[PDB]
Amino acid sequence: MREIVHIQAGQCGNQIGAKFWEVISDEHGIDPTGSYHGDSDLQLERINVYYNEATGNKYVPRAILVDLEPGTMDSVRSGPFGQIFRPDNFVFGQSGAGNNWAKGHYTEGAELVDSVLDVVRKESESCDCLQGFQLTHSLGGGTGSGMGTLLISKIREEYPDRIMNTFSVMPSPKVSDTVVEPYNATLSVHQLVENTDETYCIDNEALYDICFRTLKLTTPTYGDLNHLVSATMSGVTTCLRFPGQLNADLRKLAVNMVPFPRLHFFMPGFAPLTSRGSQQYRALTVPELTQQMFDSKNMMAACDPRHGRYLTVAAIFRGRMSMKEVDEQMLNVQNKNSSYFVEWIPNNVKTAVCDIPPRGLKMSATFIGNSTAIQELFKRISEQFTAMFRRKAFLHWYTGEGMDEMEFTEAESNMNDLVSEYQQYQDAT
Amino acid sequence: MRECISIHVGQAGVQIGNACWELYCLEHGIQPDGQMPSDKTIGGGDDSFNTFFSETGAGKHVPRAVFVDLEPTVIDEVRTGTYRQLFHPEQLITGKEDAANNYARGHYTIGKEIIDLVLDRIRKLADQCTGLQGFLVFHSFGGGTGSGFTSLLMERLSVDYGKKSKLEFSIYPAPQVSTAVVEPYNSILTTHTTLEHSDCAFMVDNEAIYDICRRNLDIERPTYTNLNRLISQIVSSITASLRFDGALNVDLTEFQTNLVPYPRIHFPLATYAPVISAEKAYHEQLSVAEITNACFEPANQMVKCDPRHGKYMACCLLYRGDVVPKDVNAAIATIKTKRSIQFVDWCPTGFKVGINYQPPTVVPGGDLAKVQRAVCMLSNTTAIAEAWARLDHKFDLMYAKRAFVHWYVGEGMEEGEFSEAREDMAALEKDYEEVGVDSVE
Amino acid sequence: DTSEKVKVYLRIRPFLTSELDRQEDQGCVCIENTETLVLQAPKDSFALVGQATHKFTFSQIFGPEVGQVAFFNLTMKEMVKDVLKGQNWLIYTYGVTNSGKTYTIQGTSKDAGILPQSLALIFNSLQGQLHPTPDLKPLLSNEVIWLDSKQIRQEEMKKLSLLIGGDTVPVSVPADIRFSVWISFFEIYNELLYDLLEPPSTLRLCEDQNGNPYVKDLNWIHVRDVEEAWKLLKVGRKNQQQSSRSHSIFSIRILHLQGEGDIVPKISELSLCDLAGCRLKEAGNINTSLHTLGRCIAALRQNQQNRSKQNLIPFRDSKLTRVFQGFFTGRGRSCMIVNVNPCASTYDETLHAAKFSALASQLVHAPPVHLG
Ligand SMILES: CC(=O)O[C@H]1C(=O)[C@@]2(C)[C@H]([C@H](OC(=O)c3ccccc3)[C@]3(O)C[C@H](OC(=O)[C@H](O)[C@@H](NC(=O)c4ccccc4)c4ccccc4)C(C)=C1C3(C)C)[C@]1(OC(C)=O)CO[C@@H]1C[C@@H]2O
Ligand SMILES: Nc1nc2c(ncn2[C@@H]2O[C@H](COP(=O)(O)OP(=O)(O)OP(=O)(O)O)[C@@H](O)[C@H]2O)c(=O)[nH]1
Ligand SMILES: Nc1nc2c(ncn2[C@@H]2O[C@H](COP(=O)(O)OP(=O)(O)O)[C@@H](O)[C@H]2O)c(=O)[nH]1
Ligand SMILES: [Mg+2]
Repeated sequence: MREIVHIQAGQCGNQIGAKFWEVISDEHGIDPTGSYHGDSDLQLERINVYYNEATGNKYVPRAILVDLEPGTMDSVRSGPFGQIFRPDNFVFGQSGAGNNWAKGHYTEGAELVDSVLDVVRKESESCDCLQGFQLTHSLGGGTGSGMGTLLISKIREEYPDRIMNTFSVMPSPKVSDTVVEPYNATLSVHQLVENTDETYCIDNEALYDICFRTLKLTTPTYGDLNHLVSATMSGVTTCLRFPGQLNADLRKLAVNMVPFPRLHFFMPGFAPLTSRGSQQYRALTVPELTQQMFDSKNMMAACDPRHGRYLTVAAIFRGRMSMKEVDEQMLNVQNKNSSYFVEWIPNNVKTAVCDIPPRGLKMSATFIGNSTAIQELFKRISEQFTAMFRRKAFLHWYTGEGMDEMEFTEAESNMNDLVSEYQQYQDAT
Repeated sequence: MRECISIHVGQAGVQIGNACWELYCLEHGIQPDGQMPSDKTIGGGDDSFNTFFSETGAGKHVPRAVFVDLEPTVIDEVRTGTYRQLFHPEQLITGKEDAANNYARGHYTIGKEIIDLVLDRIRKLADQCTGLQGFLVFHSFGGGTGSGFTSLLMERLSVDYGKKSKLEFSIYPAPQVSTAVVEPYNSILTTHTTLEHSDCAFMVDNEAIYDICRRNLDIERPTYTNLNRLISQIVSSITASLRFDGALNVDLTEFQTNLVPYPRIHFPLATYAPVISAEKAYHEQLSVAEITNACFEPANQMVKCDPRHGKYMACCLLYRGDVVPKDVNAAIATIKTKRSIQFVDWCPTGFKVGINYQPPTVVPGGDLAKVQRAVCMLSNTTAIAEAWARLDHKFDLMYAKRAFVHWYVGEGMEEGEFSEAREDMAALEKDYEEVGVDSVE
Repeated sequence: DTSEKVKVYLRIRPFLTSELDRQEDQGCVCIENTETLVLQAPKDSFALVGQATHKFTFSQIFGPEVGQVAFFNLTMKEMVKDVLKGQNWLIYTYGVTNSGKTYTIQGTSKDAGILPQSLALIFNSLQGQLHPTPDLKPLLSNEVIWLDSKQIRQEEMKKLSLLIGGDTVPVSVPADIRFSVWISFFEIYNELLYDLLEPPSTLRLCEDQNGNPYVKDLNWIHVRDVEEAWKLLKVGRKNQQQSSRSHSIFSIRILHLQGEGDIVPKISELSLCDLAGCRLKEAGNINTSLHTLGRCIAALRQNQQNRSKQNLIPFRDSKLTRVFQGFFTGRGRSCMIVNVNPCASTYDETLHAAKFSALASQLVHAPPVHLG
């Protein structure tokens, strides 16, 4: 068995977690009360991946809520799926960081991290064979950055073998409502580079773009963005739970995606996506999904991949399909767009196929990209960061928390080195 | 008695095993329950042949097979599919974690503590034979268990038994189509196993079988359930002589003797002539001459290579059904007449012929037309060198920059081993080029 | 520098009587000259490539005739001088089972290895020109901590607790510089830094003002003379042929502290890193670190004046290369001590060790092979 321990921190993390658990309980046909009222037996074949068995024929997800401060606890606990979670996992403090990385890491977070570590240890001790951890948080904020990185570091120290998977929301370059995003984001990236196995860069700008242009929504809200991210995050781990012609898991993706230890920042994507009113006009074929994935406007990372080269990509398809058609389409993508792929990899594409589609679809598929163009987002943050740090705009809100100024400089340098590393592989060689 | 232990390793191995055992059960009239209605119908004979089935007291016929995946998703289908009650409960799933397309994990770290169970089960199966043996190991290069655990298992088997024929049926990487980006590493790292331990290895390539299905069978959108059926037809045709009567029965020993001129050249190609769709079954006689000529067509080969670019060092024809020696001899003479088929000057005879009276069967829901006669050709040629050269190039394009190397180094594989593996491959290629040379007087 | 690369030095261990008793001598290790080691296969007729001869370049090679002190007097004493002269130097060590690295570096008290002799030379040289008590700690190569009375007493208590609970270089400045010599000893194990001078009963990294990484909260111990340093080191050794399973780093920092109490004087650092040569986990980590290290050294050898291209030195991929980032960058320099053994049973490992650690490695093949 291959169990996953799901962790989430911050307002963004908790809301994405709520939507994700809604989607998963829909997939396995689990009632909000925790009972099962599905149809196909395959739902219970691998329900242990996410859920523990409670005595009354009941299922309880392995969710750990990190700093569910009362403002978000009241939302989650009173929501539609508030009662599914076991209350012992509702770990939280009072007087949160307030968009201050130092408070989230050193001052306030160090007081609460012990409880979360104890809960994580108790949950992990119950697994037959743990596969890895899955974290959901947001950079540029408060507790989600500081405590998120603190928990990543301590858990990875405790469980070095197991896969540390992170789904993080980057700060958008333009659409921002927080002044001190650059400092928190820079420190979080510095902590993230050395302490995770794979991190998925999500940006709100790209999700808004997809909602406005692809789905033709006029009034998108955070619910829809969480819907898209949940769809992706379910698509990634679909092969662990259901059979298929060609199986895959987290470790298999990690091996076939991370050519060097520090190059583990990815661009997620999902297909198909289209408004309801037009769904009757387009038939679902593997060519259509393949066309929609590699379209630069479907990427959730807010970065055009054509500005660089794909180090490596992976397609995880779901639904009944022929392997010849899939292989032909991926080979066609490699051959036609050969200018946008790294030359010194003979084959840049990983393929996985699951034979159980989503509930309401014949076919679906999930894309994970890894390209040097991602370096762009780091550069933008770095620019904004220096534009403040040279003036010492808000250092007194940080240095007062027992943070020497030097901790900033190191982080900045680390980010620059990361950018330089990606820039090594943009040139043909 | 004559028995063969089928071992399957990895997902490709297990699916090929499913298709193969479906074909065997259909051939011997054995139900999915293991009961055999023909036993009470005939009341005699060994039609529940010991070559693939052990008979118990209750009349149930249990397959002689063991197989591993290190990923319970694939074998649990067998444990729940229609044949769950056929196989013995000893289908060794041990996949608390997968190898994850990593040779080092399969061979050194994860594969340990499972090889003992597999060797124990194979010992228990082998103790039940009062007669001939020979292992048929199925796997896929480029994967996990199929690359590392297969090497471990071969290494242990060559010591425990040693003087037993070990036939290998391995999925090779295609020139273009690939489902992984670390495939060349895992493929190259098994060359030592395939050289030192295997007694005869049959390579197949998915792109070639796709071409055959699209062209001959008229299947626009094939999937693995058809490629496995074709490979099962091959394997059934190879082992036909051990079970059914025939004018010329070729055993495994005489089979290997006439096909492997030297110890290090045990890599024959395979092909099957009457592929033929259902609708095309009419408008063609399918005489012995036609299928014999069709076997030599480069477009019908199961490995993406061109025999015209090399010389034929050995060839073995295995016929099934309504075949008479007169037509076989005439067809062989016609083949020898043609100048497109080049034989090395040091093999004047060139042909081994085996004929069997049991015609092939058609799987229900299949796509092969019922035919009166059929032929499977195996041929040891030098053109197979091409199939290695491309792969070696791909390996170099990664290894020059040490891409993905650390994923192995952290698993206990010393780095220098990579170089050693490639060197072995290099030596193999040179050997083939040193047997296509015409003799000098 | 003049494309110094590494300037690797080689020690070849002599045979032991018990080894010759088992016919271990089959001509595995030899030398064409003092610069190029020659490694050949033993005549392994057992178990039912006749020589496979490989050549390995070294700055100097030292056969079995050369003892530990003979090794030190010819190569490393200069480097000690070079450190006290005002440079920063880092001596790596590598070898395999029976190679003699743990005797080459540490050895006994009489035929002292490079480490005790470095202690002896440095501390004997600075007698009469040292501060009697601790006054100034070498935290960094470009920063120090001045100690008040209570801090000095506490450091003395630390030194005495570690000591109790179980000859000259060109530098000669009496009455001008009250040298402050401090030592440290830790180990990198599973990418975790453990302070080792702490007596028998995890450290962090961070950068200095110039971006040079250093280790945080390292138990630097002031020392007076040779024997104090040797005893502190010996006690710290217990917290770490017999060979390491971790990368054990000893280091010494000398503050050229003028009589006025100059803050941030010239800090001279000599460090020695004993490297570990399919316990699974550590082994993979060891190989992983070594792999990264090899790449870094290869980059450091590829990025010399021979190419005039910097490319990338992947020192960030491991703790070992990150902490020694300053020596890859140019803030310091580094050399290498390789150990081998002529025993047949060691040969493959020995060969691999040379291929990992030689100044340069080449294939000769010994063309007289292919007898059959
Ligand atoms: C009725 C109708 O014509 O609309 C369909 C539908 O298929 C469309 C319009 C759906 C629909 O999605 C959206 O309108 C949407 C809006 C904002 C953000 C994301 C989606 C649909 O909501 C989504 C829903 O999809 C599912 O049921 C999948 O199983 C999906 N389920 C959920 O996301 C889910 C949502 C709430 C509660 C429980 C589950 C899923 C996808 C991936 C992985 C797991 C599950 C379907 C069939 C529809 C509607 C209902 C309109 C689309 O969505 C998905 C993710 O499939 C948008 O385009 C795709 C495909 C279709 O075009
Ligand atoms: N011809 C054929 N090839 C298959 C089949 N199933 C899987 N493969 C091939 O198997 C190769 C990779 O093997 P994997 O998917 O990794 O399975 P594995 O070899 O057991 O390795 P694991 O991932 O550890 O299970 C691919 O190139 C596939 O084409 C099949 O049913 N028929
Ligand atoms: N995608 C998404 N992002 C969100 C949501 N809510 C908040 N955010 C983002 O999260 C950031 C604020 O981080 P926050 O949760 O306050 O950090 P915290 O104070 O530690 O909890 C902002 O930049 C928002 O854009 C949400 O529901 N969905
Ligand atoms: Mg698998």
